[PDB]
Amino acid sequence: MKVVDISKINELVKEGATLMIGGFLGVGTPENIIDEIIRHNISNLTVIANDTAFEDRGIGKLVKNKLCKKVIVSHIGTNPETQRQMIEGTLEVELVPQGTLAERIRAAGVGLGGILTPTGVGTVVEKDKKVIEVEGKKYLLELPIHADVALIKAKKADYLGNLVYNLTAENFNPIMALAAKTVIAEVEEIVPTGTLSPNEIKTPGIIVDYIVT
Amino acid sequence: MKVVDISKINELVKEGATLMIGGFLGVGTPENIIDEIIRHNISNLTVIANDTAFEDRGIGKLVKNKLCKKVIVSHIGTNPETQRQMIEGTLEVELVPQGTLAERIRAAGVGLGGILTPTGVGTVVEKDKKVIEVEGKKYLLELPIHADVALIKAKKADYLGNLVYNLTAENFNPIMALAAKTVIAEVEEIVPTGTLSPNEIKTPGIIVDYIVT
Amino acid sequence: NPKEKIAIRVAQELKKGQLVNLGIGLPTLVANYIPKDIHVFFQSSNGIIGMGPAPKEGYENSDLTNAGASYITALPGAMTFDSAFSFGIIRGGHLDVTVLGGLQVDEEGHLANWMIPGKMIPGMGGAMDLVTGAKKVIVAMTHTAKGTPKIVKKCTLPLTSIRKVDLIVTELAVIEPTDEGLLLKEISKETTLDEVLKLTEAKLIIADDLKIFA
Amino acid sequence: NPKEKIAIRVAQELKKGQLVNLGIGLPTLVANYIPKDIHVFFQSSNGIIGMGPAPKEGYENSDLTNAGASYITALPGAMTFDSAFSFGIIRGGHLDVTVLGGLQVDEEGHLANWMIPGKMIPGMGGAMDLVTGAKKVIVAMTHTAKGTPKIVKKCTLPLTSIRKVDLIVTELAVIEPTDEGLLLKEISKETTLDEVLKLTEAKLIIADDLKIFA
Ligand SMILES: [Cl-]
Ligand SMILES: [Cl-]
Ligand SMILES: [Mg+2]
Repeated sequence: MKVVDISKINELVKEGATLMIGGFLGVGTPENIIDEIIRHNISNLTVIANDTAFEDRGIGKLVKNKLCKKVIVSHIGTNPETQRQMIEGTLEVELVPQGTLAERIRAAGVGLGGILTPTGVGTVVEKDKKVIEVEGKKYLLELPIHADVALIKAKKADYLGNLVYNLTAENFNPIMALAAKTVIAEVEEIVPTGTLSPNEIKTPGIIVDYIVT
Repeated sequence: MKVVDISKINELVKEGATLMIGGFLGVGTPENIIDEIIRHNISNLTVIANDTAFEDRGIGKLVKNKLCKKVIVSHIGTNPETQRQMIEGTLEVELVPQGTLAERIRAAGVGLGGILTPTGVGTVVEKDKKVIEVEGKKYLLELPIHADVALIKAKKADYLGNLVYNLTAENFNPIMALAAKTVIAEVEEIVPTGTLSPNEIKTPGIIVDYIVT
Repeated sequence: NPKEKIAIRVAQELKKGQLVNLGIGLPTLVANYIPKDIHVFFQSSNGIIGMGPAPKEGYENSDLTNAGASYITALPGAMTFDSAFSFGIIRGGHLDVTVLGGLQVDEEGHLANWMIPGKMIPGMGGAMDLVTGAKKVIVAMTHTAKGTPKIVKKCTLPLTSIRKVDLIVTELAVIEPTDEGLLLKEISKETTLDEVLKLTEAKLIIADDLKIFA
Repeated sequence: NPKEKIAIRVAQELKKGQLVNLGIGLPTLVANYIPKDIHVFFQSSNGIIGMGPAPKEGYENSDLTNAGASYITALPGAMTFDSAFSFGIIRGGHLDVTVLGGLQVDEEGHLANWMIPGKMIPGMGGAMDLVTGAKKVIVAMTHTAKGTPKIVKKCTLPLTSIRKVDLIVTELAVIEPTDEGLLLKEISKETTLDEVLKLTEAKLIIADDLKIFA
């Protein structure tokens, strides 16, 4: 019963939801889940992702339809319309160094209060961050990022919802799957249990609540 | 080349070395590498591991032969000789919660100044730790553990040194592989490049320095 | 038999599809008593979701053990992982239920279960992470230590965690720590309420609902 | 040609067996000029070790790209991984060399290369992590922004990190930031020392043995 129709997105993605969405410039993004969110104009989203992809693709489609109040991302240069909405003041943009975002999301998923990283030290990224020195090197305290729903993409799921990824479509998806309260995984193929080995699986079915097509 | 004779251990592991050694109660431990260290009485070692296994096995053999000055581990209860040496003062033992230890080692391996965790709060392990509050929850600041040499076990390596693990022999190995300055990986089989898929490999060859049998 | 009364009663607390970790010892007997219409997934902290019963002779695999290094099987759909991932499941609030043994629980719901000064020095292992992180902690425990109450006003033994355990289960009682102290919800058919209170040093609130089962 | 002069010069800095990351844009041309006798491994931060050239037509894979979403190949022995692993490689000091583009370098070796206030806001991406973490950072950069010096006393554009880059390479000079200022180590064929000093607002220490190359 993890597999559901895409229609069920509207019961799961609330208005104003804070969402984690996988994908590197639209590689390893749940485009179908995205399209449904647009079909039903679920808006005022706080979207946590690596980027806003392109105006024509993935998360960038959410931005073109102005369904985002805020994006927490590391990169927006490929999407000129994310740039315009940031500037016109309709879209808060919290820039996060890609590796800090990976570990902040991870910290939420694995139950850490935060991580200390040297990245960003001495840059605008130090603003309003606790600074901690450990044996004389300074680090920014970086804090866990939570979300209501993780909208991830994967190559295959077995009947129990175990997931494997493909090449550079992995990026942020397995990490988001552990951090959000509810995890919806868009996948390309459903395969029998025993097709994905214990040594190959990267996301266990137990943490995947819903699956689509 | 990465692959060397097991004899070369006495060249790479020094007296007084700080070593991370993989394995859970001797499952996924480099039993040959340990045997070499015993053959040549390389001693005064600081060993970082999940446990000291049993008197007859794995790290427990290092303790039987009194080759450790210190162990940093989460469990020592299965090995009465580690307990005997601790009491008698010959063996310093620093107990660490198993999940804290995974993340402390990981932090060294991935370049973090430290991690904050709720484990240990309000127990003896809060002693001599900085405490940090984040949204009203208390955490311990826990700190990177580095080592001179990681002694890990894996199932297979390809010609380039990529490693895969097997089942619950994985435990601490892939993590220690990223934390130590030099990495020696005991493997059971060496296989052609292209035998281990990009989607399956868990430790890339680039971080593995030497490999034995 | 007192251990079976406990394991059978804990087994009833588990619901379909949960991820469950059983501490070594008394809690491992819980697996013997799952209702058979209830299917769960076992996590072992050494790095497996999907643990199964010990293998028939000859089907052992040297790389596949429980957290005490004893040979297990893996069931269809199991995942194996490193120790950092293992404790992201445990500390990250993805383990629905952990069933651990006990030395003492006090009325703040605090568990002490990993060390006795002057005797047992085994280390904590994953116990501190399990107690701190499991969605639900169930303590499975003889009611007394050779007659001494184990449910006490305040733990005198070293705490595993300051997290409030969600359920104590003994051969005599089912007790639920709450904001207002320890709440006695059930008592064994083979005992009486006077006996339970006499063997609990801690202050017990007795429920209006009071049930008899285990 | 001025970008070709730079790519060729950076390529000679690469040693056998190194893990190398190339920023998008100018640094990626470095891949075109590796000595045939030097074999290195490329990391793309979206999650691959073992990146290779773009595929022939028909050999594209939608799930295999560089950090610009442009199709690549993977070579035998490649590994792909999640973005936390990717930046554990980078931030944890297992990336031997990163070659990045530059807007300004200053005389402390500080690089600014991710934002121009008011003109472009693409975000930092992984630049801050790469510069903070790579064993060796090489900046590959046209010498002047339409005449304006890019090697300056103190960066006026926002810093990518306070780490001291290990090498600057322009069409005109090779400069190694050091404890006591910027050291000009080589001068272009087709330029003169007088020309470099004029086009460098920053203070340059000049090396006893100054060479000709890029
Ligand atoms: Cl069997
Ligand atoms: Cl090809
Ligand atoms: Mg969930």
